[PDB]
Amino acid sequence: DYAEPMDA
Amino acid sequence: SGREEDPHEGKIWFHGKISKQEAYNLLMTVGQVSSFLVRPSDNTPGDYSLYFRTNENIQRFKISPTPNNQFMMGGRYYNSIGDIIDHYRKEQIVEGYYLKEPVPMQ
Repeated sequence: DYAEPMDA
Repeated sequence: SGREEDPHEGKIWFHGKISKQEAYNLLMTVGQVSSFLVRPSDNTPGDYSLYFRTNENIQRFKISPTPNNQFMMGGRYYNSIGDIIDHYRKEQIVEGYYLKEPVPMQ
């Protein structure tokens, strides 16, 4: 799938 | 040209005509750690995918348009993909990492 950024 | 281009065509970091494997290989050869590029989404029409190289891997992030001229990534909203890139040059995108250099369209 997709990663989530650190500030998600 | 007589074409109506993707609104991001001509931006240094935008690759409209490559595969996901080509994105990987470009980031590992032309790119360096913290390099990045953007492609149209393979699986969701109208979305975009931001690829980012860490020390050990490539991460893929979804960018999705809103109905009102904005873009969503990580649950936050931005007026343009350029604004997303500005944001993550100054705020960490992955713990320990910022966006540095684009992989230029080849």
